[PDB]
Amino acid sequence: EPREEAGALGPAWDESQLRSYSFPTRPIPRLSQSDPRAEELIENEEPVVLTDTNLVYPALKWDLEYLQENIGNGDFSVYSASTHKFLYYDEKKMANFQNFKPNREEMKFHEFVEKLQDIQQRGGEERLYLQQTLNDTVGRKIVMDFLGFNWNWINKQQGKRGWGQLTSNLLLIGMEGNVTPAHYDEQQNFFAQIKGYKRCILFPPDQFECLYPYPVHHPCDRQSQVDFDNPDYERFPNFQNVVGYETVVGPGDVLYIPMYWWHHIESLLNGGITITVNFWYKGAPTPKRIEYPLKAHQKVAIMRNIEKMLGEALGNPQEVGPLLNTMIKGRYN
Ligand SMILES: O=C(O)CNC(=O)c1c(O)n(C2CCCCC2)c(=O)n(C2CCCCC2)c1=O
Ligand SMILES: [Zn+2]
Repeated sequence: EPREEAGALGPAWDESQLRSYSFPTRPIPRLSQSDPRAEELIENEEPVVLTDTNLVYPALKWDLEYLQENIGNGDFSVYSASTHKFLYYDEKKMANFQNFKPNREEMKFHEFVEKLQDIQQRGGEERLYLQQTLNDTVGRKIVMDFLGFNWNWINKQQGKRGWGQLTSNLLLIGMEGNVTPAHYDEQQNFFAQIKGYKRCILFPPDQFECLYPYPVHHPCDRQSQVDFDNPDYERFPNFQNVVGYETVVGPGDVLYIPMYWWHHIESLLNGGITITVNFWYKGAPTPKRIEYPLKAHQKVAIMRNIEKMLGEALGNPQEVGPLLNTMIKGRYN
């Protein structure tokens, strides 16, 4: 259901810019910050798109030119990929899995604009994705925009939910067609879209069985093993039962991605560059009186801890698998 831009500017996007996948989805609600329904969705840790937060209102004028002029001289982490399917490799965990081979490159902002402009010409199949946490090295005008964010609203949300401290603000600038594969994060996230359009497909924590994350010690920890473009239903049979929550966010929209919810993010094809700012918050602390049965994301937390501990106990991540199979084979299956 593509939205109609004001001023009769025509459809902002059409379904031809969306990639096709095998699973069905239901839409994420697009609500107003003043709507109590959006307030309970955040309280019940369910996704919602807020359309009128003014959270990054001063940033809605950002583009490659404005940023290059005022972002300043600093190092920005840039990730390269030979195709649309990006993928992340925890550098620290590269040691555990020696066989795997991957990617990232540091550079000043103008260098990124040159590469993005260089690849613009030639129709190069390569794609890039800038992802850098905001720090003090940003120029004057960018700090003014940063201060112009709606801190009143988001800070009130932080207290209302008892969340932890704002861990970081992440600036994401991507090329059209970029795909962030399905993965889950362990912190609460307000996904503030600025430039371009991004299709966000979320899956609840209870669909862990359908998305098959890599081992915790694997560099791709928290990412799905399933190739959405070509699912291996033999290895990943329960992916045929996956059902996602879908939406397309545009400038001014804020998507709440609750902690441990999977998200598959893609910048629309032929939609130009996309710009996003994320607000990361440590989740609310675990209550003192645990209510059973546990939430799905609590069981995911338990599973993560077991794998982590067996890695230390056995003194080798590679032994975690064999010992877990020995434990269940013919005893719990
Ligand atoms: O694209 C968006 O709008 C939202 N993107 C994200 O939340 C990303 C993300 O959470 N992650 C990792 C976070 C830590 C745990 C493993 C996944 C990414 O690597 N990436 C990219 C993945 C490809 C390689 C560079 C980093 C994310 O985008
Ligand atoms: Zn994420």
